[PDB]
Amino acid sequence: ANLAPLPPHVPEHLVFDFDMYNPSNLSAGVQEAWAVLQESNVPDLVWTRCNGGHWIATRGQLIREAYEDYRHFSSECPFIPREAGEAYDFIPTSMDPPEQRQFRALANQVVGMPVVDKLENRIQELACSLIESLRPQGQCNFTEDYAEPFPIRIFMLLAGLPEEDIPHLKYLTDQMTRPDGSMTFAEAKEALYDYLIPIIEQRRQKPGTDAISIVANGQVNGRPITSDEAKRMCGLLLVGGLDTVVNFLSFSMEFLAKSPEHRQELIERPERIPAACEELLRRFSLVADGRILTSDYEFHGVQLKKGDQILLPQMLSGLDERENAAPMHVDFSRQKVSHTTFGHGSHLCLGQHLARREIIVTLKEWLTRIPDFSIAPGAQIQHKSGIVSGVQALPLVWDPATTKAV
Ligand code: DRB
Ligand code: HEM
Repeated sequence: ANLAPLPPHVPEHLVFDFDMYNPSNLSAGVQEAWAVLQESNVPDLVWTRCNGGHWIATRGQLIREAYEDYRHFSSECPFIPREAGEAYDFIPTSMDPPEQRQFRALANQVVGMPVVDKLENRIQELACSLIESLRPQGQCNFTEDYAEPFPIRIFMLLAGLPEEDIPHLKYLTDQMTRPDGSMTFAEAKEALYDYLIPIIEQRRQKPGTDAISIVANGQVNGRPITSDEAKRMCGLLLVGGLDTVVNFLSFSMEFLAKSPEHRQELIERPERIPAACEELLRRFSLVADGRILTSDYEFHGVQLKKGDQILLPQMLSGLDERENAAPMHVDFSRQKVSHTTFGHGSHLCLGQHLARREIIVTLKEWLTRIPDFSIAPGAQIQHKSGIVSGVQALPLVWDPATTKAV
């Protein structure tokens, strides 16, 4: 079963053995599988003995509160189990303010709204190229053919890196979250650093207007950013916008493929696309990381112990029936779409603006060229669960005669 012995300070009545890496009824959909944590018989805050043992906040109120309170809930160990969150070094994911603030401001210079607005049409040009290449085929595995190539190519654009480096960079990042065995996490991480360091050092001396140049020439605490800090920052800027976007776009397209009326709504009402993007972000939320207790702390009537890890599923806030009525229903016209899909608090996703642009551009450009599409006949879509939950594959089909080259 792989259950760790219940710590003495944890009450038995709060035990609920949820496995974030293999939840029951995953076949019903990953968001639905996690939603079991919100059924009436489950407390607001529970302890699971799976994956080493850890707390799980199941309601939006608690999830938000914990993310706001970095003093008690530290990012030093954000992953479960502990012997993975202690190893990882990317900046500034494992830092708490004030330390985190300096690096966060610098990162915002490369992915902030001003930059996203400026690269807006370049992202569109990339989406159109990928979609046009698939259009005549009448079929594709959305995840492999569009979802994966899109974000990585956008990173190359952002970081001013050559297209020829994509296959290798993609492989290195793939090994960090989906290893085939050729490389350990440390080896993949170091391989990434071996690639980034030379570029960082060269652009420190002869800078451009790209993301790496900006980070390399950044300042931290009155002095210049070190090579170690720069590579760790660039590393997160790379990995942060890959799996999240790949899987999110896949969840969204899976829904649209199965929902003809929703596709038509966006075709007839293009102005609703941004709102649709927000509603999809709520319904198909997919991240679930955590924090570690800095000291003994009583939280909502529960005794938390220093060193205890707590999973705070960003995914769950928007699915909470206390926040949004009929949470499993996708309604593009909701007046108030509440969610913490991009996180909450000091670590709120720095790439949130880039992500929304990628989503909106994908939706508009795909529906413009391929308005009518469906899940391939006989195909059964499978999901996966973890820190970033997702879709294994998404075989889509369409009649080329119903499409149009634009
Ligand atoms: C290669 C790899 C990774 C890996 C992880 C990684 C993490 C995650 C921590 C390290 C991952 C780091 C991600 C880096 C990228 C990144 O930072 N993205 C960012 C970005 C996007 C979101 C949001 C924020 C911005 C923060 C972050 C996430 C957590 C657990 N394990 Ru699992 N694991 C971990 C350590 C030691 C052994 C081990 C095993 C052993 C056997 C079988 C499984 N595992 N493992 C794998 C699949 C399913 C279950 C599973 C378990 C289950 C229980 C116990 C161990 N293992 N494992 C294995 C290989
Ligand atoms: C749909 C897509 C995305 C989702 C759902 C998502 C979600 C998240 C979440 C939940 C966090 C905070 C985690 C925590 O509090 O520990 C986060 C952090 C971050 N994300 Fe994203 N993200 C997305 C896209 C992107 C993109 C496109 C980039 C581009 C580089 C990116 C860069 C980052 C960075 C650098 C951080 C760290 C912020 C900090 O620690 O201060 N993300 N993201």
